[PDB]
Amino acid sequence: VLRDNIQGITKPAIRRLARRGGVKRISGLIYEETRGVLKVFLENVIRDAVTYTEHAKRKTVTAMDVVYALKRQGRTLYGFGG
Amino acid sequence: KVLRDNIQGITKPAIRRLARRGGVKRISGLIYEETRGVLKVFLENVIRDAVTYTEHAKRKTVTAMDVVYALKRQGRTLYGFGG
Amino acid sequence: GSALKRINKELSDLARDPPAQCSAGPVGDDMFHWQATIMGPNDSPYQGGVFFLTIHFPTDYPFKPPKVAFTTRIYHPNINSNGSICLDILRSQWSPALTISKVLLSICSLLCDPNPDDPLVPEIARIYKTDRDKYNRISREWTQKYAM
Amino acid sequence: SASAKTRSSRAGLQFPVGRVHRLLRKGNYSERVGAGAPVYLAAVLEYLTAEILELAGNAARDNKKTRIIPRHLQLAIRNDEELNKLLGRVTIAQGGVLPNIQAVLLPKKT
Amino acid sequence: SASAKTRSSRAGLQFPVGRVHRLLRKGNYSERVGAGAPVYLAAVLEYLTAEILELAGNAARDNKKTRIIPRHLQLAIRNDEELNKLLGRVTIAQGGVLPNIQAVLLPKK
Amino acid sequence: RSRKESYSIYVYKVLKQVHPDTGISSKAMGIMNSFVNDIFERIAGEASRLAHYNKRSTITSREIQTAVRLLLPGELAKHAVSEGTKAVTKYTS
Amino acid sequence: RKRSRKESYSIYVYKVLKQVHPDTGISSKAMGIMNSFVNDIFERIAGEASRLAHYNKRSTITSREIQTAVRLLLPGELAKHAVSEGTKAVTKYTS
Amino acid sequence: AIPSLSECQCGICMEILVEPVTLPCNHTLCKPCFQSTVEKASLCCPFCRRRVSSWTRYHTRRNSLVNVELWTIIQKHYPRECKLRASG
Amino acid sequence: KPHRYRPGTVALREIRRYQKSTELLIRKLPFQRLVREIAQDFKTDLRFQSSAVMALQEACEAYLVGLFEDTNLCAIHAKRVTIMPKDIQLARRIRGERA
Amino acid sequence: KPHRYRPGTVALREIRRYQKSTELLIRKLPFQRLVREIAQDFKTDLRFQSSAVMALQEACEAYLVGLFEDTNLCAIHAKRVTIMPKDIQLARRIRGERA
DNA sequence: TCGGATGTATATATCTGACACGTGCCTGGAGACTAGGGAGTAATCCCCTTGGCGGTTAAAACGCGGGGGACAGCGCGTACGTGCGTTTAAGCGGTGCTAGAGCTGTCTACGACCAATTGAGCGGCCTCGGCACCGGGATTCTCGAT
DNA sequence: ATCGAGAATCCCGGTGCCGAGGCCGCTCAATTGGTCGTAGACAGCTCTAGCACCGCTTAAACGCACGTACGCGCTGTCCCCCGCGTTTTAACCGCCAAGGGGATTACTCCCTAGTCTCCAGGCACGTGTCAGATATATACATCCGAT
Ligand SMILES: [Zn+2]
Ligand SMILES: [Zn+2]
Repeated sequence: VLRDNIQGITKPAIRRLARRGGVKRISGLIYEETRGVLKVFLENVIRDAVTYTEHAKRKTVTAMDVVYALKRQGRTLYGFGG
Repeated sequence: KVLRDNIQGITKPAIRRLARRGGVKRISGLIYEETRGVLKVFLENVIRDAVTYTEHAKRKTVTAMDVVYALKRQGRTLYGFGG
Repeated sequence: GSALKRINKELSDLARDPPAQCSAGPVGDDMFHWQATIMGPNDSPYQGGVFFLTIHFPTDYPFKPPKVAFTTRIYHPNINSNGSICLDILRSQWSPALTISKVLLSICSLLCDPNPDDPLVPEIARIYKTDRDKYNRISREWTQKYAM
Repeated sequence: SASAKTRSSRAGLQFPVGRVHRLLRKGNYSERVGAGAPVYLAAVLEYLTAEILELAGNAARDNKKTRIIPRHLQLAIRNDEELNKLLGRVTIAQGGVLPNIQAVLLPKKT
Repeated sequence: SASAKTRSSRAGLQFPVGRVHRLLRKGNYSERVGAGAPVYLAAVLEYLTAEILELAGNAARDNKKTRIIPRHLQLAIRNDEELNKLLGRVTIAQGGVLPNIQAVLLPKK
Repeated sequence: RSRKESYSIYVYKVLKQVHPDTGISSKAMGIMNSFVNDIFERIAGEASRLAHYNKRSTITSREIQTAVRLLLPGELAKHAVSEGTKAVTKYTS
Repeated sequence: RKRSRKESYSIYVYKVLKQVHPDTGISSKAMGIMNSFVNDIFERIAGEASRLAHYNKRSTITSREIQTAVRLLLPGELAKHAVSEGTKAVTKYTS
Repeated sequence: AIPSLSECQCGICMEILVEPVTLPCNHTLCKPCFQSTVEKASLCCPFCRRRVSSWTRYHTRRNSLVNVELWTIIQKHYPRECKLRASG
Repeated sequence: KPHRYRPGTVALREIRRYQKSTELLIRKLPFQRLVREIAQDFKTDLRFQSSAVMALQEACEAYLVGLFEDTNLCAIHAKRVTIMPKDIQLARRIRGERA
Repeated sequence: KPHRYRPGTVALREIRRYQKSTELLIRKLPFQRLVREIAQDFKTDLRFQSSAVMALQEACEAYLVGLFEDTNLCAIHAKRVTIMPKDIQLARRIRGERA
């Protein structure tokens, strides 16, 4: 049972992804908020992928169902077949 | 038929009620000019799509159905005008 | 689960409250299959006619409505070949709080004033709509021949 | 359902499952259409319409009006926290906007 | 042109025509599909691909690399303003970001 | 002339079924008709895409269930699929 | 058994790239990027054409349907250039 | 004013109120009946036939479906029936 | 001694009165003329109908109200009440509607 | 004398280096652990592969890059150089997914 | 704290146009029969995905000194809200024209659809060179002292 | 303004590698050629409403006057992220194993498209009846200057 490992997206990792965005200084408590928004987007896309998988009697989810999940979500992705 | 002077026809108090319905209470004077440009771009895009549909449809009378299609395609779908 | 308690309560209620001009109960040891004996209303083309009904209680009772079929063949616009009834509470408007008393009141009010709008046998409903009184004699004679 | 009557009545719904089936066939969505899909679709549409009408009727009763108007529908859609999500990007004609005021914009307490 | 060859050759194209024609046939778009529809659509994709590939190749040559990488594609998409509008929603695999810092972001002496 | 197709009577019928007293207006009826059409188009297009995904060619009830699971939010989709299951069960029996 | 045959636009986009750049290589990642891009654009244009045809109760997606679709989905410069290219292609095919 | 067991029986399965739910029409029904009703019935009130689905979806997230106050009251005053009905 | 209202109170009354109502705000004839201007710019000798321009004006109303609400938020973010142009361009940039 | 760089300059160096590169910025194993966590919360005993995990990871990075662009724009509009949470939820609200 | 002035809400006629209801009908929906081909199901096999160590190790985590900066506060001139007299045209009704949307009989050529087949297109193999990795050298800011 | 030591960064030479591209064999999808039901252009007729005017009334916009709330420029503060050094830890590559369900193929069966015939449900149309906008006439919460 895996629980409460959201710290995998950690302080330096989120800092670096922010620095990619052009920020210099970031307040020390935005980390929880960005982890929360990352979460909610993640279970949204995972809902879409897993139900796409459910439709096919498939025990595994592949990149194909999730790329169509992104397709419907309005975040069309390239580089994994379509 | 010659006709001109479009955008300044809209009245500053019209933008005033639009902002009021938006809910903002204190309005700068510079807002009114750029709101006109915003209407410029929005209207030109929407009716460009509408006239494209009409000219495709062998018809030169732009109906409400076509503009509803244009808004739906742009993702700003409007209701109460069929479809 | 609670279906056994519901059936016990229903049989107790019918013991305390026998329906007017009708009756019902278990056909035997089984609780899902029950028998009902009703008498045709006086204000109907079936004055004094006696009819039998077999009722199957489903697993999800009372939430799923039980299925009822008239044992005796009845020639009625709301009665089909196998004796089923085209009544709203039977399949669509079924309410668990409704007991056998209220549904029996509904069926007696339906039989007393037949409705050909939503029938099961088309020809008899159509002849009832065209002339209710020849239908009255024929239904009276039929409920005389098999209910006596 | 052994009743060989109208399919909408056979399914016990109000929306025309026959018309829905026809629209599925002539919509050019797929070569074949299952017989159970129109019933499911009509049920979903009827549920959505019924709940919209219920909430709009509640709004009208709040407004003490016995006739549903687009303002009632706008209030019903925006008041609900997930019908908004379903139709937030959408616009309702002649419906206006939900009555809201920013806290800071309120006058100074004097 | 009247000819008995592949449709792409007779039309002077590179993208397949019969394949696009079949995709229109079995893609659930219309009961009946016109003959000029596949060649027209193939030409449209032909122009799009030609332009994107030539811009990506120019960008790669600027980066002294003669083999195209997805970063070059992302730069090709975003450096142009019109095509960026055309492909605003899409995300490029291994694309990175356009190098840009806002003017006020830069520090002052 | 021509015979126009609309859902006016059905919306009025379900309204009277759910509200026996409150009336309707022409503009509200138009809004309801177009909203039903829009939801129909969304669900049916999603189902068509799902059928195309599995190389299938038939739109059955399961594809509609999947499409309504994708489109509507959580418990709205739950209620919709429950209603669809009840409707298809009543249709079968 | 035999592996099911798959489809890609690899060879054709390679031909186009060589025609426009006779000394430029392409990696597999960007190659799949181009395959996905062409599939997405094809789906967009075909869907718009089908939607327009249904919106005009027309049973045939003729060349004019895709003409309108590309005129719409493409901004000005690309729209006119693609229209010109497509008209050239169709007139060459019919001539 | 504590009602007796008969007033504390639900209106469907004749059993006690467990995790009672209060409807806007002030109608109360024991929780399993409500579960097997709202998803497996006509979505209407089992007493006045009113469509209470909107209330259900409104209150599902905040867990305000169950009436906490009367549940606490009956647990304080009639705990043994609740323990007996815990296993159905 | 005229009853000169303080700046803002009648503004809020006016907010409420146009916010509880749904009547159209942009004047009919000038908007119709402007729409015809841009249409005949795009295509000469083009004819409209009333319902089409009605829908156009409703869409314009909705767009303007949404944009002005977003302007409200982004302006009140800066601890200001006076909406500047910078609010308008920032709001249009976050939505990404100007490409 | 020990040498310490002025804060902000190395910030710009990091920004330029990362805007120049394209490698993954989130560790794949923690990300797939989170993905499997939501998966098991959604359906027990579900299976993935490396390609799908990469797809979700890159979609996450693209979405967060866009969100951080928007929040940097909001913060700089707010006469600040530090992004605050209020910027984060405001940028989310303007984008049109939470409201 | 405070009493008029203001707008807002409430009570009642009335008259109005919109909504609900009855009718004709007629075309779309419904029931029956058929065929077949698409979908469900059994069998298999093998690709890869989970799982597991195990060594290495770049990177996460923590402490800490500190300096840039968000935040608190003051004033001040300014553009903006508010009110009024004025002007302007927006809206309402009423007329007239006709140009174009829309419906109708129809002929025809664009294309649905099937047998033959073959070569373009794809799966697998093989080869070398564009580029990754590394070490070293020269070039570009940078920050403390003026 | 300046220069100098110090890191930080682009560049050159070298070496290796694995995957990008070319070549070969083979299967099946595109091409040819023919037939035939049919969407659709198409000329023609009907009739609806959109344009344009025209007069008029009156509500809304304009320009101005005026008092001022605050946007903002500036100042002062302490506080909270940053850089860097030091320590630990799980990431990361490499390897091997089992099996499991993804994928593929062969067999069968029954659901549904297609046609045909039949019928009533819903829409166009007309018309009765009332919900509420409008208009007038009352009473009260509230604003702000005054206390
Ligand atoms: Zn109970
Ligand atoms: Zn009730």
